Amino acid sequence: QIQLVQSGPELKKPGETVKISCKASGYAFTNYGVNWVKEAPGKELKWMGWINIYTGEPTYVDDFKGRFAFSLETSASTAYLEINNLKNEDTATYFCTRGDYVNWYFDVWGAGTTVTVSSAKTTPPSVYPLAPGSAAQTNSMVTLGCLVKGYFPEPVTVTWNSGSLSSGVHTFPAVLQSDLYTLSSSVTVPSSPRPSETVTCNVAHPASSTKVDKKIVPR
Amino acid sequence: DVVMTQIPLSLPVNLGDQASISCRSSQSLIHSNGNTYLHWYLQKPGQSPKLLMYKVSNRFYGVPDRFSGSGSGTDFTLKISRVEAEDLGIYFCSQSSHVPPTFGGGTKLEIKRADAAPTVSIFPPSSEQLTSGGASVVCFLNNFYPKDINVKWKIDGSERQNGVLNSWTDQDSKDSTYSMSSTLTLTKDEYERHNSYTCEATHKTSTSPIVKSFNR
Ligand SMILES: CC(=O)[C@H]1CC[C@H]2[C@@H]3CC[C@H]4C[C@@H](OC(=O)CCC(=O)O)CC[C@]4(C)[C@H]3CC[C@]12C
Repeated sequence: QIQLVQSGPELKKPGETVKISCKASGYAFTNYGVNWVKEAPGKELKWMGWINIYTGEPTYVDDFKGRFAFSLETSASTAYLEINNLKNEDTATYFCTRGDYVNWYFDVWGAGTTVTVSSAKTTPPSVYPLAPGSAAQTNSMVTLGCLVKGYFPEPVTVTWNSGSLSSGVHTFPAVLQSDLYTLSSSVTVPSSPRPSETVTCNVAHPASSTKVDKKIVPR
Repeated sequence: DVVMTQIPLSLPVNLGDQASISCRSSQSLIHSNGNTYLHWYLQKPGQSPKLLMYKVSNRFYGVPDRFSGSGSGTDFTLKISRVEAEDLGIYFCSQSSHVPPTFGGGTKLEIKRADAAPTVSIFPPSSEQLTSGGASVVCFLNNFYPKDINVKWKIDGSERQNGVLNSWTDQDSKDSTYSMSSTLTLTKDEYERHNSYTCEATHKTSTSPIVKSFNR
């Protein structure tokens, strides 16, 4: 197949440096530019600059002047983007694309490489249970939920009853509080199951090799 | 920078229909060379963008003739004849005529369903957290459509704006609805200063608010 193959996900503190690898194969490397694209949370897809295989030299869009450096090692077909002195604002996913000299489009995109910048150290989460505080059948249904709070880095995996409960499960996306992650999940079951029968959430944080099981006990 | 502004942000297409995305430029995309370089990408969930069509109206290799393009000078319009599940995801129009190629907007194709109101649940701080001095109140606004919902946290009646944290789930694969949690976290002392904590959900589908409370 013909593609640009990029490096793996980086986790860096501030003031570090990252060198993303964009290795081309299958196509004639010299006759296409390699373009770079920054994707930031919520922010737009922002064209960062370009690299000319022909002549070597590289063109930077103002925003990415100087700290971002476009390298290249042609024999080896790899292209490079390096960020030095990572500010916390560089957390994004970087794409390298094959730029075409005639129709000026970007047709072969790389899989992307995510830089996550943070001064947080690995931390286990705190799995709190959240049982009703006594509400009634809305219409014969109950909803419990766990609150996985305070972790780093992402991700955390949450299962109810070890995979048995899929439907009604709504694991909400991790959000941030002072460098650390806080995330929640909710499961909804018929009034008959709880408390006749046990519901539990299994919270695993591979980053710190911790699995926690908090059994939702009534209130 | 030619700023592309396209809307709507979310297009609740009804699978099978013709859908139209439109996009507009803050400049003419007409080059000295006498051509327009407006291109169209499609990015399916958690993935790389794909070239869909180039120079306003040319289908890139692969794009079935269900996709059609159009426009000139400054307004453009990508059009899908009869939508198909395979082609849902966000859509981006980038132009490569001026420097720089700006990407703007982002129109996501989502599914359309009967309006749903939210199964709003509310939960008080579990012993465990109180014992560590934290206090997290959790309101689960569940299983509803349309996607927008306005949440209010009244603590003793007086609204709170800070200490909040919302998180949504994009359209549920098998029931076309959305869900969101609102997590008002405050210190235990701020907490036991008062009784009464209530969640407020003002949504399309309802006459008056949806309120939920527990009295500490
Ligand atoms: C091979 C490759 O990488 C391709 C992919 C996208 C292409 C670039 C896209 C933007 C246009 C802008 C053009 O406009 C102008 O004539 C200048 C005036 C203006 O911008 O309005 C001049 C060349 C460039 C910069 C292109 C050069 C080659 C590129 C980089």
